[PDB]
Amino acid sequence: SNTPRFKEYFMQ
Amino acid sequence: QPIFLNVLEAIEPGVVCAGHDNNQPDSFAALLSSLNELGERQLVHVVKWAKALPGFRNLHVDDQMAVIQYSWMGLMVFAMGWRSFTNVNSRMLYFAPDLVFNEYRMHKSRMYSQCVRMRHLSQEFGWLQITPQEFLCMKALLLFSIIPVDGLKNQKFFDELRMNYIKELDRIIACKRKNPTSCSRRFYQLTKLLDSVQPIARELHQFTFDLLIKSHMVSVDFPEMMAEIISVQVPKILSGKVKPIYFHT
Ligand SMILES: C[C@]12CCC(=O)C[C@@H]1CC[C@@H]1[C@@H]2CC[C@]2(C)[C@@H](O)CC[C@@H]12
Repeated sequence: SNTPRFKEYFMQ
Repeated sequence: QPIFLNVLEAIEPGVVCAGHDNNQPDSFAALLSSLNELGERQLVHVVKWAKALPGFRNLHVDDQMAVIQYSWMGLMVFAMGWRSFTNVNSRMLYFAPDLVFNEYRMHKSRMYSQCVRMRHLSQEFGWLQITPQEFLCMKALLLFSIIPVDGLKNQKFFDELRMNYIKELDRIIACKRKNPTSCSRRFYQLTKLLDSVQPIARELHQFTFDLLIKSHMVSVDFPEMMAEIISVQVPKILSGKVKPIYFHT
């Protein structure tokens, strides 16, 4: 993913 | 039924502070660094709000993330305009309780023209006598108003959801109106207002992109998620790969 930080927060 | 509106009112984000030190001078660096921090803080609430919207989870998870990353600017500007209207009668821009823009800050922020447009948007809530219910439904629809020209992972699910939110806006209008001609006039007005958010968001997309590229040279700080989304998704909007969905030509 190009947005690993956003994805990590979203997936939590 | 009031179910849909009950939900929208229930999930509406509360007050969010920017953490701005109002004792420091109104410099470009200080103001924009605080606006960026406010953006990160509000982004967190947009994520939680969105995930709690009726039918949102029906979208493919990658599309869920994508629409939030494309529409956050419009969503936040629209909500800020409402706060400004209700708090300071659209007199100043009420970004946060601790970050209210006056004419001086509009100038120092170097986006005076964009602030002027945002103030115009804020005033529209007053001129059109927008109700809290109309505001809530319009804001929800903004989340579904910008997509890739080539489409989402599961475009059909998105098209169905968007249609249902337009349906809900139509219902909120027909709620207190017997005459169909008046409903048509109101719907025209609201869709025109919704469309007007996009050109403003576009100017802000351009501004924040250019700012991120030269942030190191102007001492402006960008939080992690903001820098991420602005360098990955915003350029897709500026290059035309992702476009807003307008009601009118
Ligand atoms: C969305 C925010 C922050 C949340 C809000 O109330 C609206 C406001 C509109 C201007 C944005 C700002 C976030 C940070 C940005 C994107 C700056 O980099 C330039 C334009 C700013």
